Amino acid sequence: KFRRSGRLVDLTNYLLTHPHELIPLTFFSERYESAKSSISEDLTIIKQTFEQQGIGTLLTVPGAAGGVKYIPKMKQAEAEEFVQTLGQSLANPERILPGGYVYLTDILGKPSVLSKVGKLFASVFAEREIDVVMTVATKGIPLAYAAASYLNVPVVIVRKDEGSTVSINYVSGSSNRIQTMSLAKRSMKTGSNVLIIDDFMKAGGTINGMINLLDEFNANVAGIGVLVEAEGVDERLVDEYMSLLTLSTINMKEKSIEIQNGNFLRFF
Amino acid sequence: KFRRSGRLVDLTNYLLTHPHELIPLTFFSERYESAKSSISEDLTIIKQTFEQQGIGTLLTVPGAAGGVKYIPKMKQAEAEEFVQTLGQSLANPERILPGGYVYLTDILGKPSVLSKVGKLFASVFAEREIDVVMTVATKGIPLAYAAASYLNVPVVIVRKDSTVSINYVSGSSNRIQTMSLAKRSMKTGSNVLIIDDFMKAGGTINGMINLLDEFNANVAGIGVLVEAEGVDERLVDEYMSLLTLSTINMKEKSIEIQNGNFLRFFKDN
Ligand SMILES: O=P(O)(O)OC[C@H]1C[C@H](OP(=O)(O)OP(=O)(O)O)[C@@H](O)[C@H]1O
Ligand SMILES: O=P(O)(O)OC[C@H]1C[C@H](OP(=O)(O)OP(=O)(O)O)[C@@H](O)[C@H]1O
Repeated sequence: KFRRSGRLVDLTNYLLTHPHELIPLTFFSERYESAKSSISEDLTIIKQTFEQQGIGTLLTVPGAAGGVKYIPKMKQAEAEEFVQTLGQSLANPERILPGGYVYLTDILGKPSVLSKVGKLFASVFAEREIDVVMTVATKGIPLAYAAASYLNVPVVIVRKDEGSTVSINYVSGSSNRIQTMSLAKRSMKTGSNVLIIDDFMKAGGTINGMINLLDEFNANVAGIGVLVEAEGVDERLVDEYMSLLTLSTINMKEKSIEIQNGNFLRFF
Repeated sequence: KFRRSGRLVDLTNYLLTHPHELIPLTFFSERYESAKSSISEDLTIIKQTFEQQGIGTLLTVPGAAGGVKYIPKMKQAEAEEFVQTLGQSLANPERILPGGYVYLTDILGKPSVLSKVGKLFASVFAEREIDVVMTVATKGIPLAYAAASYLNVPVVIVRKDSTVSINYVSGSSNRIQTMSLAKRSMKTGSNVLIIDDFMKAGGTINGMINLLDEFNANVAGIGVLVEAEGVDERLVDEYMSLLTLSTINMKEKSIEIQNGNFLRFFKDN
């Protein structure tokens, strides 16, 4: 039958494991063998706690098609504190790599770090219509998956090497050599709304390549998120995008590195 | 502060997002401004609900400096059901391609699937000592992360391109490849859960195991989503598989999928 206590625990779990899914009140009412109106009072308690604790919000549709949807959201204050902490650990001279690159590998491997970044991306882009999260192998993948797990959409990975395939030449900052990115035609429907995620935007050719690839699929750019941007990305290369951090100054020989907030506050 | 109701909700959230961490009772007492004995009653309700709903195990560690640890677990019944359903999705004729053969890419990218497989892997290897999850680029990276997030460990991604390199041969290829890992990317002595999406002939996983030897690392376990039939002498190291793939077109427009060996990992010797 479920006591009120067990009901709150189970509902909390159920909502948290089914983010961005509209769940009919009748599903819970049958699950708990309780009246829908009692479920709604339970949802009011979870909503309040979710909001007070910075977990997210519950959106409800009343009436005959009645249902509830859990939206992961991050409060501005948590976002700023988290990005600040991340930037401070990035501001380490030992992470400087040749070519104005920054060592992110340890950071991109940690579960706690990834889930906060994923959540921040899902929070900012929560209201966009997004069908799919896309990135290019290899380093962006963890970020793209983390974001996708909160938005509850597929992650699509563009390859650097099946079935029929769409291909796009592009240049990345790591070599003036022309590279090719490709995605199988079945990997994505025409007209998909696509969130592009990546770890580091240096000169913007990679994200621009992904934008050109979507153009071939007749898919739409719903949004763009990167963990770190270098200063001075050509605006023609990349449209609107959100960055968490800015690599504002780097110098291998001086072994000097400076990092600032990205533009993420514009999105709050 | 918190009414008790909000406390049950927040606590549930906190445990779920902090799997495989010992959380001292004092942490919760201070967080909710409530007595430890009141928190213990809440945790008893969560523990009982977590078990009945197949969410996992809430472990109590007794003592003045004790607390609780939430362990994600999946019941055998759900694992069996999940693997059957997944196997049936895999058998869809529309996944047959000329050449390579079976399109698995959407499955490897779907969060509902990834969350389930990750939890299954985490539940089976829950009691092993695991410092890190390891995989090779590219398609199975999300899977590695899903498993790692329930186990609460970092993921290390081996690259196909000081750095440690070893040669090996791939089942979906006909040439010697190289896999590599920076020494600064993984600690020596680590206990390692290797995760792989599709094991053909076993060269990749054996490459990984060889790599681990250069770091004096231990193979704590191996999980693969799908294995091809015909691992004769297989590979030196036991692994768990969910599904087995064979005859990729007989009669016409058909694919043969069977359950893997995962059930061995749910029973006692
Ligand atoms: O000048 P740009 O086009 O901005 O190039 C920046 C690179 C860096 C990043 O590394 P990954 O490709 O994620 O990782 P790896 O190259 O190691 O696979 C990739 O996504 C490109 O965006
Ligand atoms: O077991 P083997 O005999 O080595 O052959 C199977 C290979 C193929 C597969 O490559 P992926 O990394 O999944 O392919 P991609 O790089 O396209 O993701 C990987 O899982 C290896 O197990």
